Amino acid sequence: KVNSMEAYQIPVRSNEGSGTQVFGFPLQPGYSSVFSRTLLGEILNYYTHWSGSIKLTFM
Amino acid sequence: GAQVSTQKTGAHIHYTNINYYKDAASNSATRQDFAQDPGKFTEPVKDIMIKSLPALN
Amino acid sequence: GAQVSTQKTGAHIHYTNINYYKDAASNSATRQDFAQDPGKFTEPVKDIMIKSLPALN
Amino acid sequence: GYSDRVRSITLGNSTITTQECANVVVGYGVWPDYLKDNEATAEDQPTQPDVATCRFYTLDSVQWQKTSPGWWWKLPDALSNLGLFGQNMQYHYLGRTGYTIHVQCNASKFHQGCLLVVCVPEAEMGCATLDNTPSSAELLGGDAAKEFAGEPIASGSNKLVQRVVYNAGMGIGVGNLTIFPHQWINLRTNNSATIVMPYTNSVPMDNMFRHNNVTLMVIPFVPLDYCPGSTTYVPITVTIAPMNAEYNGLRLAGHQ
Amino acid sequence: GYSDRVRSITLGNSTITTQECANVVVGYGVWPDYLKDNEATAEDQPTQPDVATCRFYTLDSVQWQKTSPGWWWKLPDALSNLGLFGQNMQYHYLGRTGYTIHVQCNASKFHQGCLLVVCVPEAEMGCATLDNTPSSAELLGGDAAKEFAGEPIASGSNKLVQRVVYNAGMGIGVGNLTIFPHQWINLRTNNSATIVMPYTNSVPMDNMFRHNNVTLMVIPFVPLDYCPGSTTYVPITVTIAPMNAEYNGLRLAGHQ
Amino acid sequence: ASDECTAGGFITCWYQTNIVVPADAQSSCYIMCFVSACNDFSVRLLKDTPFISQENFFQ
Amino acid sequence: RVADTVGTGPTNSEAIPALTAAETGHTSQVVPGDTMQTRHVKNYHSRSESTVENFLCRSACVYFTEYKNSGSKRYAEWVVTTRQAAQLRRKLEFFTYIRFDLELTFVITSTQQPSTTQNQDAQILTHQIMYVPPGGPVPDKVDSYVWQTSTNPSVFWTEGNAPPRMSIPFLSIGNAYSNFYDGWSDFSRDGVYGINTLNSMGTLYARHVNTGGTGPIKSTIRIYFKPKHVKAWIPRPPRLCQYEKAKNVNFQPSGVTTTRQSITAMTN
Amino acid sequence: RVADTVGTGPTNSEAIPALTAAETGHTSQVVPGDTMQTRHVKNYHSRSESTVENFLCRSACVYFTEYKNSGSKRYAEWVVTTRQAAQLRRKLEFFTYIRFDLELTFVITSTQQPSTTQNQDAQILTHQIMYVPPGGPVPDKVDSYVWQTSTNPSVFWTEGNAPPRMSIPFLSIGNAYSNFYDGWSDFSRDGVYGINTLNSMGTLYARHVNTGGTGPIKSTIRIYFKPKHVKAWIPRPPRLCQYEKAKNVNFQPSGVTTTRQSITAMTN
Ligand SMILES: CCCCCCCCCCCCCCCC(=O)O
Ligand SMILES: CCCCCCCCCCCCCCCC(=O)O
Repeated sequence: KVNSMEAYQIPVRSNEGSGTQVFGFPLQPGYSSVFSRTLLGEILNYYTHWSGSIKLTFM
Repeated sequence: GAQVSTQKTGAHIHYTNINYYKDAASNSATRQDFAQDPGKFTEPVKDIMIKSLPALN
Repeated sequence: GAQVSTQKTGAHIHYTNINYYKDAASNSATRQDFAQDPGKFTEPVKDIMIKSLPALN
Repeated sequence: GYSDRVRSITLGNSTITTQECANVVVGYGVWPDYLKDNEATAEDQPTQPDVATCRFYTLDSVQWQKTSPGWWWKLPDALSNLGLFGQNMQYHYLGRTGYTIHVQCNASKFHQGCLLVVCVPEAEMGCATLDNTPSSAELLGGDAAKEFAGEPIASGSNKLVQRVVYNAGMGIGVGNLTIFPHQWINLRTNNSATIVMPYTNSVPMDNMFRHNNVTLMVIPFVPLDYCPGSTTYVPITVTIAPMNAEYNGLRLAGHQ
Repeated sequence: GYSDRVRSITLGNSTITTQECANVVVGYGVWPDYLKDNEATAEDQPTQPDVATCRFYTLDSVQWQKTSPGWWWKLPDALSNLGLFGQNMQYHYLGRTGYTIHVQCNASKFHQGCLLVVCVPEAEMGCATLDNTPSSAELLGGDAAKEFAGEPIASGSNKLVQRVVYNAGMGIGVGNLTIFPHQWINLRTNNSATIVMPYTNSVPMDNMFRHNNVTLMVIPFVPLDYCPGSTTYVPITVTIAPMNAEYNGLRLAGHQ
Repeated sequence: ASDECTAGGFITCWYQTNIVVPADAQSSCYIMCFVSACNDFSVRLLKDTPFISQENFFQ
Repeated sequence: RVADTVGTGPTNSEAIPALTAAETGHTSQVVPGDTMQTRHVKNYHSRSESTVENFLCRSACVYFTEYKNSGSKRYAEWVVTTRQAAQLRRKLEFFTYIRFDLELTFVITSTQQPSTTQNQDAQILTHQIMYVPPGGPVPDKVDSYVWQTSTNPSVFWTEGNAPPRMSIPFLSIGNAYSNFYDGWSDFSRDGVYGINTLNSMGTLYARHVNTGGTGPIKSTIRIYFKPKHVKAWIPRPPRLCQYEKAKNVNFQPSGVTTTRQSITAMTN
Repeated sequence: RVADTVGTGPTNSEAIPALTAAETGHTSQVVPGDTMQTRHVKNYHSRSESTVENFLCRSACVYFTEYKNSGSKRYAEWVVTTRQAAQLRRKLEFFTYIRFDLELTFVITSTQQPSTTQNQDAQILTHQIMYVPPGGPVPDKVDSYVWQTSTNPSVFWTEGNAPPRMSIPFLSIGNAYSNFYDGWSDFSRDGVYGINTLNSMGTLYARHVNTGGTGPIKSTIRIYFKPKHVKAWIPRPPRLCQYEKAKNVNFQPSGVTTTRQSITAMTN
């Protein structure tokens, strides 16, 4: 998936039973693999300490 | 012509600096320039959008 | 902005200090801070006790 | 009353009207404007063709397929042979201009797809061979779209642009293209994307043929997909209008 | 501008956002409020867990089938083992609280169905056997929905709630449930129903385990029906938030 | 850098309700995620980044 | 100073702060209080290390070269380029256009080289560094007239004291330095393509002023760059790739990110 | 200034200054005059050396390490810890919580090492010290890219002059440094237990910038710590025990005090 544009996409489908989990990732932006290469994560790799809230947007 | 400025200190103290050269390129860096404005990169769009209104109407 | 302060001398005389850095962490130590208050460690108890009264009455 | 979605843009003798659009984006919050006398290096008076150069020009459409890596256009090359504007630059040594970009895609409610329309200043593509710089024919397509390749260019000893989609040719992550000014076209929510660009460059005026200022790139993050019997052909059309175009250095035609 | 249909409710650390909703209903025109000193029988100070108790709690979803008589929940029992709020009532002899009810159902335009969401004070169900009162296990379902039966309970000599849908278990006509505060969810017009209830009871405070104040009931007047190849599973989710919850009579945990 | 002392948190997604589609509409769709620093966010102790390395000076 | 959160209380309303449109491209800007009840907190945190000047105001070694007091290679010549060191190159690449004064520190270390000669006596070596502008005559031999430096800036250093230091004014034909140029050197478009086209900062030459002893001595000169009075515009994404040449941005293709076992899993 | 005694005269009274209660835990506070007749004496004595800052404002050597210009061990790495030196550790232990700026002086001495090689010539050694924050890449070899230090603070020293000196701002995630932590690294409580859990101050690396001569040279670097702008709270009793590890407070059991021959005897 990282080799294709499918990395960014998150799969969803109609399912027989409600309550299934779409996805799960670690909160920290700097160390986690999912947020390490993003704009904010790359800037963080430069700095030792980080502070404050993160906004996540889902379309 | 000595210049007196504030120092970098914690919250919850002045340093004297004198220029000895006229090249002006021999001065120290301007570390204390704490100004930011995200308006360019974020909220680029012409028509202003309010925090809690439907984005498209 | 020079600062003039008293020196450490005997009993029974001023030194000039100028800060040349803005980091504020580059300053000298505050050796002359002679303030003490044993009230915390000694006489901790809520109700005050007089020097010459029975301790428990 | 009025609708945020409805829009109408009129430039020269060309008018664009879309019933549904995402809010228009000005890339750095700056409208394109003519150059200041205080900032102007050249002594000679500039010539401003006004409405002639400043009109919408429509380019050749492309077909959005379920597996299209991407489509990309070098904008200065795109309008290099189109109307008076193509003629003026060929005649003049120096040209500076604003650019209006309008990308239109139409699909049925049932269709589902997401395209990223980003304009990037000074994009430099990198050749597949390390020892060779990329060829001009590969770098710029005149009158025709240049297409990204899902796989990396194979091993070679020839000039060839590196087209892998995730690197986007700049050897940088595709997801971080957000910092560059951009507008998302989602088939359920948006019919088309309008981006307005201030002129950007270190020099106040630059020769257009030798140097290209910005590059429009379209990539689908989400593949196009539809149920059987739906229209299987989807058309994407790019319309570009010059803004406040001006020219200097009157010279004999052609570049060498 | 704004839309009457769009809504956003924020309680504690839980926020609910529905694009389409029918106007919210306050059942007697009274907002839930803490008890007055003038009206308070108990001398001891009450303990108010504030945001802890007052947050949305999501219950187990049910499947809407073309032939489902009905689904019904005893609300005090529903939240009896959920978070701090379940813990506080187990610890305390007396509790009085307001209740927020939010019922969400999602369907395609082609789907057609009508559900009646009614909260009824002091509903008493009647046992199928005349000589026997209904059993507690039949009367209240903890962590699970209790379902109405289209046919009347068969002849028996055992405890068993009478579940026939038209009587609704109260031995009263289903159509006259309008007098009780209610909100209709029609698949063509409404996505979800929000009802806000003032605390209702003769006594100012009552032990929650022995006595239940209100009962949420869902019944489909019009059966769900769809053309073939449409999603055949429809999910109904009930989310309940305590309002102005307060507790008194600090006691050792458990009921006997 | 990941710290045993400070654990940022866990972020997860669930189906509140089953996805519903009409006949002739696809059962399965996709959801993109965007991550950014909020107004309260801040950094300190700037350090060299882990990702960039060179075996030799480039030519 | 960092913005401080405002305390909030529960409300039911028509307004929808959390709901927004990605298509517009206007980044959503919503505080924690709009999504949940919050408490009034004052923040003394300062955004004073994120400033571009603080980020780029630190010495880094752009390049080092070796020259010999005896043998064929008497002196070392290096063309002045920022790109040959990855760390300096990556941070400069973060902005498309940068304007900045340059601070230069040179550190020179001499190592004795093993040899057959014996009873060597070594007078303190003196080292000369000379910078030539484009079209200045290049030295062809160590004993050349070019080493007089009447029209050329030059520094002489004696071993065993502080490294020589100089300040450079912003030197460009252009208003700003261009990290990336999408252009050809000629109008025809047949020719070298890249930032190398705008590359004309001159060349630097280092030689032993004198030889203290008969035995061979090798000297390494290290060049350090510190931006000053920095001004940036047009920010660019992180490079995300290992470098390959200093004359082009050509890259081996790279996966987007390191891969976890599953979408649900919290382990990298 | 020290308090000065007041003169007193004999009296018979109901009041009982000497009598008090230990059980209350309020330390008794009685002057010599209350117990006996005294004479008015003025005191010019000053409590000006007991101040916490004066007590902790002196350089002490926390640790020293050795690295070689040739052979396998080219460079030395030390994790930055106060605990490994007993004198520094004991005085810091006197307060549970301490807040303080750090002053660092490095002294480097090189000793020639005996060898079979002959007619050695030695150019002045230059020594580089580089400090890496947690998660900065560690150097794996002496010739690594990590030694460029573009993002890392670093000092270069030439032998034969004043030792390099730097000032450090108070660095902690916490409001104050914690001398003792009664806690586990994880929620489960199965894992390492101790102050080592809050230990993340980074690592320090020292290498020869250049090699002057063929013969082997060994260099010792000594690190000195001086608290500045000191602030203390929650004072703790004297340790009263020899240390055993720098990661734990584990101790061999110790008698309370040295023993005299008899309760009556005045001889230790
Ligand atoms: C006298 C000895 C020192 C000579 C210094 C010559 C001037 C060097 C200036 C280099 C500036 C590099 C700017 C970034 C890279 C680029 O734009 O080319
Ligand atoms: C650039 C070279 C010097 C690098 C100095 C790095 C910072 C060291 C700070 C050590 C503070 C120790 C405080 C007491 C012990 C502790 O709390 O861990």
